[PDB]
Amino acid sequence: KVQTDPPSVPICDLYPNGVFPKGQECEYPEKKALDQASEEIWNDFREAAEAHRQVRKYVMSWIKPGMTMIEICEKLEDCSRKLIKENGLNAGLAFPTGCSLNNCAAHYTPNAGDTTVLQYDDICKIDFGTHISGRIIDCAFTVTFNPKYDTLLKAVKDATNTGIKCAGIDVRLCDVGEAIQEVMESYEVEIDGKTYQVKPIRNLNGHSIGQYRIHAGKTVPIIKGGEATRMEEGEVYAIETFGSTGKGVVHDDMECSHYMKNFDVGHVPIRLPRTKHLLNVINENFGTLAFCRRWLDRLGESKYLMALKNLCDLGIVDPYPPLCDIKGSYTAQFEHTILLRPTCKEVVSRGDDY
Ligand SMILES: *C[C@@]1(O)CC[C@@H](OC(=O)/C=C/C=C/C=C/C=C/C(=O)O)[C@@H](OC)[C@@H]1[C@@]1(C)O[C@@H]1CC=C(C)C
Ligand SMILES: [Co+2]
Ligand SMILES: [Co+2]
Repeated sequence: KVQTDPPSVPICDLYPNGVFPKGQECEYPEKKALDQASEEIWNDFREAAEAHRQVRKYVMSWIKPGMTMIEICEKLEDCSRKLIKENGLNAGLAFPTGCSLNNCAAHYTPNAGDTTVLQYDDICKIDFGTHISGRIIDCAFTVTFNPKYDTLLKAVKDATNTGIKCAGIDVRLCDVGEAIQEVMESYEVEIDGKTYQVKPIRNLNGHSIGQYRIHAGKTVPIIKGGEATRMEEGEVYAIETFGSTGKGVVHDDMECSHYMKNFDVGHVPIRLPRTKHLLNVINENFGTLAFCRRWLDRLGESKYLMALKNLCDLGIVDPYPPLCDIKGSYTAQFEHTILLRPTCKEVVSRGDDY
């Protein structure tokens, strides 16, 4: 019908003819046959993007200090499952809800028992994904409550918009990175009496996206010096930028919560019973999409952590631990998914919020 208060109507019931809203369409830096031939694919990305837009609006209305990180992720994911109309691997969540705090830039979500509470001075990166038929939206924004971080957030938002504007068919990936760094490094911020020039986090990257494949193998650098590989017609990219007051480099840190089957590993016969059962659970529920330990718990799984280690040591699954700059530093992120269509560039996850 029309969407409800706390949103509860699936996006497919809001648009009954199966035609979903376009995102921001941009001339490259006009009605092809080739573009129209892939219309069912662009449409699937747009259904996933509208879910993402409606979920994040809802999240911005209630996220507050005092909530636990588990409470925040569970409330967000509940809404996302409802609006995407979760249906096995045909529609659902593409990857776990990131809510990385402070010096941590990516790949933290709480595991069971985590008592972390969101604080007034925290800078929290909300990064979550939706998909229809494997067509994935990766889009992320930063949440703050103290106005002291406003210029750091504006620097990163401007750098992400700069990378989105530079992107195009036949554009060299190294040129997008050099562009993003020049804008991000034009910002200086002052936080609690200390001044900083904002630094891109040089070992974090954007990435191409493939069907059921969050990282399809091409990386989008956010500093100069990368590869001159060109972007191609038909590719889809997550253009993401990260900025920091610290060293501008991340390392692995904290407990791991995010995992994903290696895309190129084939069928592996396993006899160990608990390891075989967990691999079957992952193949049925996630396939090649990323998952977290809270999502195994929700399925009624327990006593799985050694079976999960076994699958990692066999190379069937890869762990993706949180990625953090040095203690005391502040990091921020903004990201959109773009489609490199034959007739135009589409920023499919653009909203009136960012
Ligand atoms: C999750 C994510 O999208 C985050 C941003 C991208 O990550 C990276 O660029 C990874 C760099 C890691 C560097 C580690 C250095 C360690 C040094 C040390 O410990 O000494 C992005 O990848 C381009 C990444 C992702 C897409 O690849 C992940 C798959 C997605 C999941 C798990 C949700
Ligand atoms: Co992301
Ligand atoms: Co991403």
